[PDB]
Amino acid sequence: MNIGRLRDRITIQTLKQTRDITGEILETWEDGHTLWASVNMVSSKEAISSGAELAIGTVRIWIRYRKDINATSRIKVSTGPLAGRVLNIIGQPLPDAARTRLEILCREGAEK
Repeated sequence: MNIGRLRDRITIQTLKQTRDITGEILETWEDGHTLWASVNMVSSKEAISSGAELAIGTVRIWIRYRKDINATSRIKVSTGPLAGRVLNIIGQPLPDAARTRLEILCREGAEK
């Protein structure tokens, strides 16, 4: 029984790139749908496993199967262990092989 069921919530930040009446690209994050998630950070296990593609501190995010999530989206934790933190999606949102869920991988978007 996969114990990584939905306990928390995540917010899908889709990137609204709206052009201007003279023509600049106004890149803004259209804060979107807040769905059922389980937001669990990695151990050294899957970091060491992935070598240097993933890192120690990578945020894993387990949701039901949603092919709408993109790598250019950002994930803000509406509630959970990182309640208030906005993580950014690294690599690509990898769909579960049996299509029962979606493995969203992220890291803390430390902008300091």
